[PDB]
Order: sequence, then C-alpha cells, then structure tokens
Amino acid sequence: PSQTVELFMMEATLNDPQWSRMFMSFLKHKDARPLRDVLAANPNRFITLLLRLDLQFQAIKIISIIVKNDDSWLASQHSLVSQLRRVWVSENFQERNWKEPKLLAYCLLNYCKRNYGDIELLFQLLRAFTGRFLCNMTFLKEYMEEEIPQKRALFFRFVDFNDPNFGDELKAKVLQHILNPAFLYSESITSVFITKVLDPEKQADMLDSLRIYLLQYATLLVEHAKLRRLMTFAWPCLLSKACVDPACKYSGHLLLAHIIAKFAIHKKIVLQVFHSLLKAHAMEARAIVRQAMAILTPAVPARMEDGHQMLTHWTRKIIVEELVHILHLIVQHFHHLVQHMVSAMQRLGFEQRRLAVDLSEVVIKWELQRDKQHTDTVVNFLIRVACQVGEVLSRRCVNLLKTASELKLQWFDKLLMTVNYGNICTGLEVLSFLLTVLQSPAILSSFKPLQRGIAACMTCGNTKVLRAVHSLLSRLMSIFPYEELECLYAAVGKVIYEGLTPSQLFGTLMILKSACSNNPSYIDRLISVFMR
Amino acid sequence: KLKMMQEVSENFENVTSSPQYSTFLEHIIPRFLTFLQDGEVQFLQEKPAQQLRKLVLEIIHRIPTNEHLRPHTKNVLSVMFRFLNVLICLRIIIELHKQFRPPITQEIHHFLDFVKQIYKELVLAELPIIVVLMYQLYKLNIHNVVAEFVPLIMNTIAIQVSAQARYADFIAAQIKTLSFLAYIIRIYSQQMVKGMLQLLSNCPAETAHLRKELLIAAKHILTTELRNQFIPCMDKLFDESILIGSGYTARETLRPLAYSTLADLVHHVRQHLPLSDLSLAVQLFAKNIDDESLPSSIQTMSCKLLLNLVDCIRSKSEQESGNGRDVLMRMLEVFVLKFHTIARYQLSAIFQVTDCRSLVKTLVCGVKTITWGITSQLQPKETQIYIKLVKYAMQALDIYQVQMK
Repeated sequence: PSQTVELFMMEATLNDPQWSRMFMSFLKHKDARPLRDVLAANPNRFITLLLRLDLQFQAIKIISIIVKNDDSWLASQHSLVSQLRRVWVSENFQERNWKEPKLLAYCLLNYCKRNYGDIELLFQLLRAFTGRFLCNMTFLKEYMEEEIPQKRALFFRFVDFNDPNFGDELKAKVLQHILNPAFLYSESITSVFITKVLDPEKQADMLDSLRIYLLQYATLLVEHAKLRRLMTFAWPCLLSKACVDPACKYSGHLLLAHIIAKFAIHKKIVLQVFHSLLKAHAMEARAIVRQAMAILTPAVPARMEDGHQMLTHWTRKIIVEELVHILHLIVQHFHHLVQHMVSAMQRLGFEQRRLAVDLSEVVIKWELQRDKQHTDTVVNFLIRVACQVGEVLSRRCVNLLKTASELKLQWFDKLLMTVNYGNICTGLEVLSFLLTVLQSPAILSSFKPLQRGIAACMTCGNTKVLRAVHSLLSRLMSIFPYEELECLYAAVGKVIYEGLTPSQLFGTLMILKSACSNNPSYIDRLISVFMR
Repeated sequence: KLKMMQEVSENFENVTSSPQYSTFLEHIIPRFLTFLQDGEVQFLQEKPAQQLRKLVLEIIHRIPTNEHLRPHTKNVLSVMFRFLNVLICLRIIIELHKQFRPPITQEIHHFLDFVKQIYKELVLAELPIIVVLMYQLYKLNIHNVVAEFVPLIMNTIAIQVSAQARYADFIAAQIKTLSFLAYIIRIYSQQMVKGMLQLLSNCPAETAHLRKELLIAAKHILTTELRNQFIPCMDKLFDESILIGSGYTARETLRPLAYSTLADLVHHVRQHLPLSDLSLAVQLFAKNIDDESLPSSIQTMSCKLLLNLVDCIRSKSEQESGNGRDVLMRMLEVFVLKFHTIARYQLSAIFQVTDCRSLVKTLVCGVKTITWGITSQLQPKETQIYIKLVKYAMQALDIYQVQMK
C-alpha cells in the first residue's frame, strides 16, 4: 500500500472532492488495515498539515477514521493535541463544518478518555451550539460513567478555573453539571474547607448562573468538618433592583432553608425567609418556589406554638394580593387551621375548584383528629363541583364526609330550564345528588321539591337523559320499599304507553320498568293494559 | 377617633352593620372623598409628605358594594386624577378599578380627559389595561381606538429609553408600560418591528423578566392575521438573532413560545419570502429540529413547518435552477441531520411514545416531500444518504412498534 498514499493521492489531489471521497472509502474498508497503518505510523504529515481549510477538514476526517479503526492510537496524542486544540479554538471564529467540528471533538474526547479530567476536557466544551452539539454532549455525559470510577480532590481548581480567556461562563456551567453526579455517587478533607470560601473569589456580585449551580451543589456540603459566612452566600441579591429572576433568589433561599433545617432555626431568618419566598412569582417561578418551601415545611412546625403559627397574619394580606395552596399541607402530611379553613370556599368564583378536593382529605383528617364548619363547606364543594356539568373526586367528597341541600334545591331547576350539552350532562346532573339519597334521609325528609322537578324531566327521555331515567328509577326502587310522585310518574308512563298508538318503544318500556318492580303491589293497574 | 381607626378598622364595624351594601357605601365614599382629596404627593423628590396617609388603603379595601357604582365612580376617580413616585396614586386607582369591574356604571366616555392622565411621554398603562379588561359593559363605543391608535404608538412604540441610568425605578416602569401598551393595542410596521427589536435588545437586559409578558403579548397580537401575515414581513427575519430572550433559563422557559410564534409568522410569510430568507429559516430550523431544550413538541412543530417551507422552496427553486440546486443540497442536508438524530433515537429506545410516533410520521412525510423536490456526483451522494436513511429508519420503526391501522 505504501506507494499509493503518495503516488496519485498526495495533497495536490485532495483538492478534487470525489478523489478524496474515493480515498476515504478505501480507508474505511475494514480489511485495509495496512493501508491505514502506513499513515498511522507517520503523524508528522498531519502535524505539518493542520497549521488550507479544505485540507484541514480532510485531515480531520482521515485522522478520525484512523482513530475509529484504532482507538488505542493515543501514542501521538502528545504531539497532535498541541495543534488539535489550536484548530478547535480557532474554528469558532472561522465559522461561528458540515460534520468537521463533531469529528474533531470526538477525536479530542477519545484522546481525553485516556485520562481523567484535565485542561483538554475543559477546552473541548468550547464551541457547542453547533449541530446542537448533542453528539459530543452525550459522549461526554456518558464518559462520566468512566470518569467517576479520586480525581475530585482538587478538580475544582485544575479542571475548573484554567482561565481559558476565550470561552465564556458555559465552561464553568457544563463542568459543574458533570461535577455534580461525581459527588452525588461517591472524605471531608481540609481542601473543601478552603474551597467553600475560595468559591466566590471574594467577588461582590456573584448574581449569575454559576452561583446558582454552585450553591445547588454545596447545599449538601455542610455536614461536618459560621452563620455569617453562609450569610454571604445566601443573602446577596436582596438588593432592590437586582434578582429580577426569582430563580437565583429561590436557589439561595433553598440553601438557607437547608441551613435552617440543619441548625439555624432562628427568629432572625426563620420568619423572614418564609413570607418572602412566596412572593413575586406568577407563572414560571412557581415551579421553583415549591421546592424551596418544602424545606421550610418541616422546620416551621418544629416551632408551631412558639410562633403561634402566626402566618395567618401573612395570609390575611397574601389572599388579597394573590398562591396560598401551601398552608394546610402540614395537616395533610399528618391542627387549629379549621378556624380559617373557610378561606378555601371563600376565595372561589369568578375558580380553581381543585383545592376543594385537596382540602376534603384535610378536613376529614381534622375531624378524625379533633364540625359545623365542615357540614356547610362540604355542600358548597359538592354544588361547585356539580357546576362542571365531575370526576370521581365529587363522590370522594361525600364518601369521606360520611365516614364520620343547596345543590339538591338548585338542580331541579338546573334540569327544568332545558341544551345539547345539558342533555349530555343530565345523567351526571341527576346522579350527583341521587347518589347521596341512597345513603341519607335527604329525600324522605322532603320529596316535594324533587316531585316538582323530576315530574317534568323523564318526559325529555333521549340519549343520555334516558340514562338519567335509568339512574333515577333505581333510586325510586330503593325509596319506595312518596305515593304522590309515584302516581304522577305512573300517569306519565301511562300516557307515554298510549303514545305509541322503536326508540319510542324503548323509552316507554323503560318508564314501564321504572314503574314496575317495586314489589307487585303497584304494578297490577299497569299490568292491566300491557297486553295491548 | 377616625384617624386611629384606620389601624383597627376590623373592629366594631362588622358587628354594627349588615345592609352595608347600600347603607355604608354612602359612608365609605364620603370618607374617601374627605381623606384623599388633599394629595400632597411628590414624584421627583424623597419620601413625600403624604407618606403617613397610606393607611386609607384598608378602608378602600373595605369598600362595601359590588353593584351600583354609578354615583360613586367618576368623583372618586377624578379626585385621584388631581394628583397628576407616581405609584403612590396608582396604588389607589388600581383598587378603584379592581372594585369597579363588577358593578354597572356609566359616563365612562370621560376617557378623553382620562387619557390626559395617561402616558404622554414628552406604570400609567395599567389603568387602560383594566379598562379594556372590563370593557365588556360598553366595548369600543366608549373610545373607538383613539386612546391607543397608530399615531400614539408609531413614535417608537410611544416609549424609548431616555436615560441610560437612573435602575429599576425607570426600566421596570418602562417594562410594565410597554407590555400594557402592547396588550391594549392588541384589540385595535415601523413600531412593531423596529421598536420591537430595539426594546428587545435593550430593555430585558436586567434578568430577562420582561420577555414573559412581552412574548405572550407578541403571540396575542400576532394572532391577528394581517399583523402577522403582511405587516411584520419587513424584518427580513433579521430579528431571529440572539436578541430574542437572551439570558438565564428564563430563556429556556420562554424560547419554546418564541419559536412557536415565529413559526406562526413563517406559516404565512412563506407566501412571499425570498430564497435566501428561506435558506436561513431552514438553517435555524435545522438547529431547532434536534434541540434538547424541549420534548419532541418543538421538534414536531419545526419539521411540520419545514414541510410547507420546503413546498414553497420546491416551487421557487425550479426558477434559474442554480440557486435551486444549491439550496436543494442543503435542505436535504437538513434531513441528513434528521437521520443523524434517528441514529440517537436508536439509543433512545430505553404518552411520549405517541409523540415519537407523530414525529416519525411528520419526518416521513418530510423526506417524501424532500425527495419529490429533488426529483423535480449527485446520485452517489443520494445513494449514500439513502443508505443511511434506510439503516436508521428501522431503528425508529422498532420503537414505533412498541406495545396498527
């Protein structure tokens, strides 16, 4: 082979793209190992080459092919990297190429896999943004599965830092990203003591992404070998015009809460951080505030009566200002909050009815642990969920209530006013309150409103309204074993019977079924005519 | 006693009243008119003299009625208008409007004098925003459009940075005002392109918070047909640069909306965009189609848009044929990148499955259309790319088969 690579295949012929592609096709052949070897033994012509752009890309292609054939070909790394880094850094201003940067980065990473984290591992992050760089990013992210298997001692200052003086903070961002899993997976040596204070570099602002990730990492770093030092990290952006994105606010506040959870349950900060965390977020910082609040969630009840759970005073303002769906969760995880449980129903209406379902479990928990505030709130929740027409949560409400009226009187008219959506919903409309009457004297106490309502409802039997009739006749068959409503409905059934003179037949016979059963005591008069 | 009751207004009033809907409204309103009528506030100085008067807000909060505000709307609004930071008055006026949305009232045609209390620019936009929000009672009959018409906004969206430093006291107010102005002109090219980009490049620099409401308003205004199909086309897509939402992961949270909104733009400006603009658009979507920042929703939308984009590019490229072939090679390189993403979808085999199926459908239609375009050393590279496509497509169909018509 050795004659080919220089007979009609030297640099002067690499200008032709088809010729180069044919050469790379030969090189790609698995069995052509000697043809690749003739070059693998002579990296000098690559070294002379890579310091033009077309031949640079061709050299990258050929060297990447060689490395793919022989990944162990790191012997020339110590000479190749010197210019590989040069071109890797330079190409950013050259373009920022079809596949060249990804190939070059793959070569750099492969040579890096022969060592743990070092300068080149930092530098290979430089470009990014090209082809979305997912190839190289995944390559390196998977490479931590090998890197993590002792390099941590001073990684913070021999892989980080290094002042590339060309790249931006993304160098620190991605390095911290990959640093976190190594510490999560795996001594509290003295170096960390000094590093925790070297971190800020005694800067005065540190209000950036780097602080966010660094504090997120250090949140678990304070076990054992004070308050003022942590204060410098936690406090800084309380400056007025800064910290406009609550992300950095909540990161520092979460770290502080972790400090509070550790030993620092003090009246200086404990009541200050809480009422300030739940503010200033509207749509996206809500996903950040919840986790920070989770850390204070166990800490606050550790005081409880010592603070009187005074946060009702804060709520008196917050409810007017804006959300408050964090206050009662202490009981759900499990006391005197029933005195203001009314706020849940008070704040609804033009809407987020979900809180009622959430608070039903808390209310039953209160009842088991320790009311008139429940018997009306439950009916209000029931009617408000019925306004949707939903979900088994509405049934869950009553199910939990009965372990230890308004909607009834509303829904008779709510069906009388009938409309396609109403017709569809009619089954749920009736079922919502007809499920309670099967387990309460609600109808037996007074069925006259129902007689007023339902008497003009079964006549609308069609599609889903028929299913409503099926539901209601079932309740009739339970109530009967009221005579006036039975007589009215029997008259309705008889007139429908005479109406025939098969959907009509289906409705007629279903009403006849409703009238029937109930023990034969009442069916004889009906049966007298069924022959026709 | 009246002066110190403000701090204890919760006591002795809820006990001694009940019809306060129509019996103590006529008590609060005169109290408000007697308390707030002085207004010795200051806006360009230190803490104002009236700083001690803030306590009246609780009494304002305790306004009784949600109906029949006709005799008590205009007077209370006007006495506030006498005030001419300015938030000292906005705090009261916002409550006045907040309690004013429900009740029925009239003579709101005083908008022509109200505007004199609104931006002049020789936080104020909040009041017209709540006005247009509860406008359901009267709708455009009160003012037509004049309060926010073209001539008001054509002056560089009526707002521009006057001082480079002063910085929240000025820039935050400007941030809110621009958003409210956009949200009100929503109803109804120099402003909404040039001022749009100029403010994008300068205003959200603090921590990029502005981009949230600004981008939502941009979506809403771009829903309005001609304001999307024709008016913004002057940009030449040059606003697709970094200026749109640069910053922290607030960028990550809002960029999906920005990309979807500009995709909506493209859906229509596909009608007439030139070949170079289409080329740079497909270039950006080449990065989009594989972005890790969001689930396949963005990737699906990007390829779906690319479908009609390449329809238009196929229509255009046949003319002069040379730039046509040039762009053809790179558009098929885009789906070369797509097959390369499939090469990782292979490993991704380890609900979202339905989204992946939809993505496969979309990109299959895309490659079909791309090939249709190509057919309407070229062949050897065609064969190479098709070999890659065939080898990688089975790896996606295998996930397609996971656990049909």
